[PDB]
Amino acid sequence: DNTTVFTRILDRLLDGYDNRLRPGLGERVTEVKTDIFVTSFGPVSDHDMEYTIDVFFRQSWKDERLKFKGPMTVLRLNNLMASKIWTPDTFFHNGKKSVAHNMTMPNKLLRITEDGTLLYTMRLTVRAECPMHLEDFPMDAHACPLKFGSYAYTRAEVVYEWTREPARSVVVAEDGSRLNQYDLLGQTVDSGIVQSSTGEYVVMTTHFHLKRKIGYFVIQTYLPCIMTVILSQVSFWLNRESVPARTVFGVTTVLTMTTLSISARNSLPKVAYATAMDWFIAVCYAFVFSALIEFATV
Amino acid sequence: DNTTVFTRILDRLLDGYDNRLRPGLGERVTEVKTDIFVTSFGPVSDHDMEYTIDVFFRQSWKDERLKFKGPMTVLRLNNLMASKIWTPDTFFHNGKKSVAHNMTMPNKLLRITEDGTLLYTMRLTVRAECPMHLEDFPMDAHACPLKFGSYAYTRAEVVYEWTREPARSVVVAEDGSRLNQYDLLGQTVDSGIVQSSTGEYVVMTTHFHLKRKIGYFVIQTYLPCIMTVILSQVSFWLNRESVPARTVFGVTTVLTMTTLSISARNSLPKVAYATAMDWFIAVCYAFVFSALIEFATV
Amino acid sequence: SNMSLVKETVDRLLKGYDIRLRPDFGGPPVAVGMNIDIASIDMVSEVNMDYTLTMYFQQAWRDKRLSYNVIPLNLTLDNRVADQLWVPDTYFLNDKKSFVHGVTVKNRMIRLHPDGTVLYGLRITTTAACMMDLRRYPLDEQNCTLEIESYGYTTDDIEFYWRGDDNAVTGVTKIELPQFSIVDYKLITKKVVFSTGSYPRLSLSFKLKRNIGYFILQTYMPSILITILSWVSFWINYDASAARVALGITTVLT
Amino acid sequence: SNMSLVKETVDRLLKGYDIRLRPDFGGPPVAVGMNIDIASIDMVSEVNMDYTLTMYFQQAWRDKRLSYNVIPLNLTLDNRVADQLWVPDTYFLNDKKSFVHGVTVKNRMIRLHPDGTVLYGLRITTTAACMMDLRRYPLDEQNCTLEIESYGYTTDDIEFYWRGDDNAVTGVTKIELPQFSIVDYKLITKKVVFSTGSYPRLSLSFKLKRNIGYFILQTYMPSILITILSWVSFWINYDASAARVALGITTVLT
Amino acid sequence: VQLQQSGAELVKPGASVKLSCTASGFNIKDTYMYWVKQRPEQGLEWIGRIDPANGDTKYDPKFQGKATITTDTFSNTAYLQLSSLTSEDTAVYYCARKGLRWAMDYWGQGTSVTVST
Amino acid sequence: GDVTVILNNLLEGYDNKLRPDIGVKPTLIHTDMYVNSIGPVNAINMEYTIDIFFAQTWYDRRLKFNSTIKVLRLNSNMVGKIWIPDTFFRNSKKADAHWITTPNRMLRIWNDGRVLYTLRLTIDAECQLQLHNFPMDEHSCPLEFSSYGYPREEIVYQWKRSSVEVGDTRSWRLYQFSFVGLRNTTEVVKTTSGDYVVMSVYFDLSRRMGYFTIQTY
Amino acid sequence: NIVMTQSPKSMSMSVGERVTLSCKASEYVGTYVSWYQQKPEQSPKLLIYGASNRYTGVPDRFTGSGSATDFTLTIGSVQAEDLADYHCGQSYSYPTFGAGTKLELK
Ligand SMILES: *[C@@H]1O[C@H](CO)[C@@H](O[C@@H]2O[C@H](CO)[C@@H](O[C@@H]3O[C@H](CO[C@H]4O[C@H](CO[C@H]5O[C@H](CO)[C@@H](O)[C@H](O)[C@@H]5O[C@H]5O[C@H](CO)[C@@H](O)[C@H](O)[C@@H]5O)[C@@H](O)[C@H](O[C@H]5O[C@H](CO)[C@@H](O)[C@H](O)[C@@H]5O)[C@@H]4O)[C@@H](O)[C@H](O[C@H]4O[C@H](CO)[C@@H](O)[C@H](O)[C@@H]4O[C@H]4O[C@H](CO)[C@@H](O)[C@H](O)[C@@H]4O[C@H]4O[C@H](CO)[C@@H](O)[C@H](O)[C@@H]4O)[C@@H]3O)[C@H](O)[C@H]2NC(C)=O)[C@H](O)[C@H]1NC(C)=O
Ligand SMILES: CCCCCCCCCCCCCCCCCCCC(=O)O[C@H](COC(=O)CCCCCCCCCCCCCC)COP(=O)(O)OCCN
Ligand SMILES: CCCCCCCCCCCCCCCCCCCC(=O)O[C@H](COC(=O)CCCCCCCCCCCCCC)COP(=O)(O)OCCN
Ligand SMILES: CCCCCCCCCCCCCCCCCCCC(=O)O[C@H](COC(=O)CCCCCCCCCCCCCC)COP(=O)(O)OCCN
Ligand SMILES: *[C@@H]1O[C@H](CO)[C@@H](O[C@@H]2O[C@H](CO)[C@@H](O[C@@H]3O[C@H](CO)[C@@H](O)[C@H](O)[C@@H]3O)[C@H](O)[C@H]2NC(C)=O)[C@H](O)[C@H]1NC(C)=O
Ligand SMILES: *[C@@H]1O[C@H](CO)[C@@H](O[C@@H]2O[C@H](CO)[C@@H](O[C@@H]3O[C@H](CO)[C@@H](O)[C@H](O)[C@@H]3O)[C@H](O)[C@H]2NC(C)=O)[C@H](O)[C@H]1NC(C)=O
Ligand SMILES: *[C@@H]1O[C@H](CO)[C@@H](O[C@@H]2O[C@H](CO)[C@@H](O)[C@H](O)[C@H]2NC(C)=O)[C@H](O)[C@H]1NC(C)=O
Ligand SMILES: *[C@@H]1O[C@H](CO)[C@@H](O)[C@H](O)[C@H]1NC(C)=O
Ligand SMILES: *[C@@H]1O[C@H](CO)[C@@H](O)[C@H](O)[C@H]1NC(C)=O
Repeated sequence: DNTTVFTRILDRLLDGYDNRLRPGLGERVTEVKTDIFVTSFGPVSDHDMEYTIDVFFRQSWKDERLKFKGPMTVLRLNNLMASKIWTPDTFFHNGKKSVAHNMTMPNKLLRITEDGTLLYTMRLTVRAECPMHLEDFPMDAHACPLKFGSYAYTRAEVVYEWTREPARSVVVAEDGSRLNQYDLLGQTVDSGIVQSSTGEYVVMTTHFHLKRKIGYFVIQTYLPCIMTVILSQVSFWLNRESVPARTVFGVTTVLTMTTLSISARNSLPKVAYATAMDWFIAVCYAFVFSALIEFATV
Repeated sequence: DNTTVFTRILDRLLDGYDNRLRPGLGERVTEVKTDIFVTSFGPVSDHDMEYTIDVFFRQSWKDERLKFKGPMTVLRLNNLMASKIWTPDTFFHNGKKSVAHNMTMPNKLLRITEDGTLLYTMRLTVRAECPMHLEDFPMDAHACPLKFGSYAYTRAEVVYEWTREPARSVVVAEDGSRLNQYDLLGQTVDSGIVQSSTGEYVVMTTHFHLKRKIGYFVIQTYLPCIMTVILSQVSFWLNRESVPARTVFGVTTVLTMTTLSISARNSLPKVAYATAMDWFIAVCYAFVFSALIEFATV
Repeated sequence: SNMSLVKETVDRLLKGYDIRLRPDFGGPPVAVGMNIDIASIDMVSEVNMDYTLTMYFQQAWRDKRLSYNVIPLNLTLDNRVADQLWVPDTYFLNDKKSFVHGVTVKNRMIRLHPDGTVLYGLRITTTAACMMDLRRYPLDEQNCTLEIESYGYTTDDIEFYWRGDDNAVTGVTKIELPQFSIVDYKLITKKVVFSTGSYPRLSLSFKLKRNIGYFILQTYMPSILITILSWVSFWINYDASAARVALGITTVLT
Repeated sequence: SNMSLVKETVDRLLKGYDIRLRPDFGGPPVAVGMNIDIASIDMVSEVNMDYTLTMYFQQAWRDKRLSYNVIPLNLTLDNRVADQLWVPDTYFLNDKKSFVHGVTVKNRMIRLHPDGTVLYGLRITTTAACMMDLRRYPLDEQNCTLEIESYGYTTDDIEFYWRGDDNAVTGVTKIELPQFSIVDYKLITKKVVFSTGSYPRLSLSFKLKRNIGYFILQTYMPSILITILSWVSFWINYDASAARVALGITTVLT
Repeated sequence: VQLQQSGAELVKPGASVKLSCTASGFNIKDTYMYWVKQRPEQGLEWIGRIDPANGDTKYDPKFQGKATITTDTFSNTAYLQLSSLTSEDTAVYYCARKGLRWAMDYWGQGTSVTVST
Repeated sequence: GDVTVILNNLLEGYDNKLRPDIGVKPTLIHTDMYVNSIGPVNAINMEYTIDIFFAQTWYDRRLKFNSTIKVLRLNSNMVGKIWIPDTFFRNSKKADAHWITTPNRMLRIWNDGRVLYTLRLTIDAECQLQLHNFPMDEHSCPLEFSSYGYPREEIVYQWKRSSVEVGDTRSWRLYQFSFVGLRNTTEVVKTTSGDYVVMSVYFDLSRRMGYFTIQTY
Repeated sequence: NIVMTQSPKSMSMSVGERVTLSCKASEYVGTYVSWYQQKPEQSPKLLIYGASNRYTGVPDRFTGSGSATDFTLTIGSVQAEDLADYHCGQSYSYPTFGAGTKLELK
């Protein structure tokens, strides 16, 4: 009948517990040792300048008010005990719409070690913001950040730290790559301190370096542009007696280049500078227009 | 103090009530009398093979634990009282995503007659499934079902029935029709017994007979196809010494047939068989191509 | 009365019941048997690399604390008593958006047995992730799974196993997809290892072979006939400069 | 002090209060007066056959149980007390998707008066469905309505009426729609009869008239110019067979 | 807060020396425990670390197999054992715990081992 | 320790349905902001997204304690137990707070009853753009908020001197426009319920030419 | 393996003048570079944990300056007891120290 003794242990733990007070409120600064396991790097939405990422967000602090002494060493408790104790309020500084999964039960975990060391993991789907400088489109490379810190707890109260060597904290699964357009190169973590109007907060940062794949843009813009230019230069080998043929060549090539420019500019966000593909399409337009002008002069 | 005596009645009514046990748990079989009042038959989506409907789902059983004698015969109580008694767990066997409107309060109704008879009405939008066979498109007719039974209560525990004559149970409002493209002919109800991995349940089926309207597809596909065939046949009456004109006629009529065939296929779901409109488009494409080949022979 | 007897039995069972502790909290792992009755596979999207399936997900374990020996019938309680029992923390690893259907009530079933066995069914609609290799599209055979893993409990606290091991997943031969066609399905049982332990896992895997009728209808025949039309430019006399050019240009832009 | 007096008054009002019973549970029906302040009519879709409107829906009834006389001011309680009072079960018949805005709190007001009058306001965003008759598109006038009915309580338990009967709905003249123009609006009070009883109903019926400038500039002018470009082919001599065919054929395709 | 290492060792070439580092003022289960060597008038060099809560030990690639790091939770001590040693590793061995930003805030005192005959 | 005693004494005999000074004088609320990013200004829907850190501070003589600690710093576990003003944004089509991982809220109760309440918001505000001079058009369209149920006689808002403070203005999703400035404003509007104090923040956006220059001209 | 090239090898400077030390990392190390001061016949003492964060008990004349790869330790008014080695060690990966700079007085 271990159920009764373990119930008594749990009720002694929660007897006289205040979850509005962080562990070590008077004489200590709480130390939250975080960690991340990226189960799948979601598709980088280029239109919204966002990206999705599915993580196992792990945290672990030391609560001295949750020491016990029983037959077991680690209490692998249910996720509903995590709501009766104090848990840090980590928020993502750039997350847009994050969801915590509730299928079939809350995807959470809580292991109370016998010496008070807690462990609390969640399964999240963070939709963060990745500001992009599309000046080398489609040969660009980005560094999508993921900044998370504490809310309501300044640096004098809750300090964050990686749980392993900072190079080995953020781990990405091997098969976890939902990227069809980009190519994940590597992660890069860092820890800093941001000032504010309310206080000084600790901010942990993680950049995922990407590298766009040019195959699709080649196939659907650069080949049609080059082929249109060739089809336009075909109009020079026709004899000078066939005027309508060369006129059709010129006009249809100019129309094709116009529609190609339009369809090529639609894929990108409505950006207010010129990309590399834009320069290529402009030069091809100039070539076809010059071919038409040369025919007119002839 | 009339509110006081009615509060006393309602308190005596739920004194010792267990809302986890159906009425007559081991001594009888519960008899839920069902009724449906379709307020609006929603738009039938052809791509998803689904259809929306908006009903007033009425149910009524007899609970002997809710007998009361007081100044009133029926108690037209709130919708929150229905969360403290037992209510059957009816679900739609072929529903995709149904909602139970709660604007502004939860849209529900509970009337406790003095002899224990309950009446429990909900307002809910059901997005049900309706597999369609589109071999006669766009001259097809469907029978979209609406099956509903109990969850977790087999045939030995909960049996369903229609409250009025089975023909006069599923009523449809007069102005209740949001069918843009189809045309509702009539309903047809039936009762049956299905077998799952858990037990043997009672399933109440309702079919809605729909008949597609051909007006839109005529003007969008059949008129242009015929007009292209006629334009392709005009090419004959031209003289045999005007090659550019007839060649332009042919190549343009063909290109137009190709575009028309693509757009026309764009409307329907991606089925792997050939509908009727596709056969018409194929014969028209044949005629056009034959006229081009007759000019080539000439 | 029988009703009062059952109410007393249930009140006795749920009294002194600790939901925080799984069955056999200090002993061997509990065995949770899974069943799936696939209702439908709705849409297989190549642009989102996902697929939506509706299933009747049922689990069955043995809780000794919910054991009664007074009444001989298999109790079926309201679906709201499941918030007061212990249910395994099962989650789908590769799902993106899922929900238990909640009309007219939350679609779940709780069903005790006089020996402690608990049956627990849900009606779920998971939009799982299906990463596709389209190098043969549309002549391709896809293979994407549904990984069923326990979140909190390691393999020394819970044991997943298919119930029947071949008749666990039913309703697959009735699935009619508009484009694909289920060729084969397999049930696997593994023990994945994460940095926090080794958790059990079941996998349900389909093999969808895409139908080629729609593409032969929509994209192959127009290109073929456009090439045939282009070939007409050879039967025209080589003196016509506009006609032949019209042919080649129309064909090229189409 | 004044705060202690108010606290004692409210604790007296909410103590011994039954939410399951409407005011005057045995006697005459309660009279619920409706006000509406339309913030905006967002989007009117001809494809979904619905329109979206944001309003400040407000109702006012008289609960003789929430009557006090020790203080003369109108109490404005926190919107969390509306879960402990009785509020009428008003629902919109032709809505599809609705939600009370909930930032930074649930956007509702609950304000008591010393004579029992309760004032209950909400901020709703309803996607009401209105079927449109497009037989005169785009020279057509649509009539999109919003129907307000009591669900649980029949007409011998509740009575709906507009407060003022012509000033009950405000903010219509300020609504600017990108495509339509509100010609007028009518307020109707009637009763409907279902199989379960006769229920009160109000109706707010707008009469949207569609603008024509965009359509002229977008799709009537190009038609006229294409027909004129077809006519120009009459000035070309009949000897040029490759120019008139070209022109006419292109115009047909356009 | 206060790390007490062992004393100096005078070991013959070809033997095994086991140096101890007793931590007083904290529990070793909370932090890591690094072992550092420093030859005379040269830079510091990392040997390996140990996580006393689990026992996961990482070593420098050039110290793998020669050294092993164990712990003792009862006495709050970290042990470094040099399996097979030549006459070249006559350095000073330090014991340190990781600090706030993964630095080594508290160092030991150094057990200067000496290999000769 | 003793902070538990303080928190228990503050919530003994506390009614979170009555604003501080319910029958004495209006409650003065000082509002501050911190604009993270001004989202995309899509002209089709006449809306624009903004993400802020809304901060409200007022005085509550009932949350007044006397101990050595000067300020009580608390998470969102005690927000639903004290009185909180019902500030809503009058021109927001859809807006919502953040809940991952824990509700993004903050509560700081000083020694003299001064309360600070901060939360994170993402507002899809509405503004009817006068689309003349397109694409050579400039807009300045607002973000308005006020109490919902409390009229001017009960809740009065008031900007601070350094209330609104934009962020970096570089990693924002303002593609076609460009932030040039802002200004705060306070007025009083009339409603069927009463007179309300409506605060506004005007953001000045200037459409930068580019995409249209190369897309149509 | 991340290597830290510390420069210069040994500098000699008089009292009261500003001095600067450089530590260039091979790979990326975000701000996990620490500066230790080892006096002769003593154990190294942590000066700057992370880049630019003085440790408790360090005079305000020591300042760090961080980057991705290049790091700097600047001493201001240099006193007479600051004659010691100054090692720089990253911690972004498994810790690797620099060679150290023998500061001298002349
Ligand atoms: C028609 O029907 C609709 C469906 O029924 C209905 O919508 C529902 O409305 C209700 C009420 O408005 C919602 O319930 C509230 O939700 C608030 C926050 O909502 C956000 O989060 C939910 C999801 O909720 C989970 O996540 C939050 C945040 O982590 C948790 O706080 C919740 O407890 C809950 O956590 C469980 O689930 C998680 C998975 O999601 C698990 O991970 C977790 O482990 C738990 O298992 C979202 O769904 C919301 O989105 C929807 O709503 C927004 C509203 O704007 C929409 O915009 C949006 O589009 C969605 O529709 C939203 O994101 C909760 O804060 C709230 O609970 C507090 O308030 C009540 C009432 O005051 C308290 O009784 C309660 O105790 C809570 O207060 C405690 O906690 C707060 C924390 O802030 C403290 O400040 C407070 O002091 C108090 O602490 C005290 O108690 C604690 C224990 O409770 C204790 O620990 C403390 O120590 C202290 O003692 C309430 O749950 C519900 O979510 C809606 N559902 C849906 C589907 O929309 C709609 O209104 C109906 N319409 C009409 C007209 O009637
Ligand atoms: C009129 C409209 C016509 C529309 C349709 C026309 C279609 C043309 C069909 C004819 C046959 C074309 C043959 C193309 C073969 C397939 C192309 C696949 C491209 C591809 O995936 O390769 C990428 C490489 O891009 C690269 O590395 C590209 C680098 C340079 C691009 C090619 C430069 C062409 C210059 C030609 C000069 C001629 C001018 C003189 C007249 C992949 O890359 P990944 O990143 O995905 O992975 C690999 C790491 N690279
Ligand atoms: C590494 C390359 C980088 C270049 C990037 C951009 C270049 C784009 C255009 C380049 C096209 C190639 C031009 C080669 C032509 C050389 C042969 C010309 C033969 C020639 O001398 O006769 C001229 C024929 O006119 C002509 O040949 C007609 C020329 C037309 C003028 C240019 C039109 C530009 C189009 C601008 C609008 C489009 C902008 C796109 C947004 C008229 O000379 P003559 O009468 O003196 O004859 C007496 C001379 N023996
Ligand atoms: C390519 C360029 C052309 C595109 C541009 C414009 C096209 C030309 C249009 C200009 C003038 C055409 C005038 C036609 C009038 C419009 C037709 C309205 C269709 C319609 O609503 O009728 C449906 C019924 O049609 C039916 O029942 C259909 C059955 C038969 C369809 C007609 C085909 C007959 C074949 C012609 C023989 C030619 C022989 C040549 C050798 C309604 O349907 P409902 O269900 O709503 O209500 C009725 C129950 N049906
Ligand atoms: C995520 O999943 C969990 C578990 O499935 C959901 O927790 C459940 O939440 C409901 C509503 O908050 C709880 O019902 C409540 O029970 C109390 C009695 O304690 C009653 O007074 C309330 O009126 C209400 O009926 C239910 O007990 C709870 N279940 C468990 C096991 O904790 C949670 O709601 C889900 N969240 C979302 C956003 O779906
Ligand atoms: C679809 O794709 C999945 C994913 O690869 C396939 O699952 C694989 O199925 C095979 C045969 O059922 C498994 O092989 C087994 O390996 C174990 C390893 O010990 C061995 O004991 C068995 O005797 C057998 O050889 C394989 O492990 C499994 N892959 C994974 C990752 O679990 C599946 O077969 C494919 N087909 C269908 C129709 O879904
Ligand atoms: C924000 O609002 C405050 C208060 O209305 C403005 O502060 C005033 O600024 C003017 C001119 O700068 C001074 O003359 C007043 O003395 C200030 N009043 C207070 C109470 O500080 C402030 O200018 C506004 N910020 C803007 C418009 O950007
Ligand atoms: C309870 O269920 C089991 C298995 O489903 C069955 O063998 C048994 O007969 C059932 N009990 C009764 C009383 O039918
Ligand atoms: C309460 O509201 C009524 C509504 O007209 C108003 O006449 C009265 O003055 C209000 N009470 C006070 C104290 O102003």
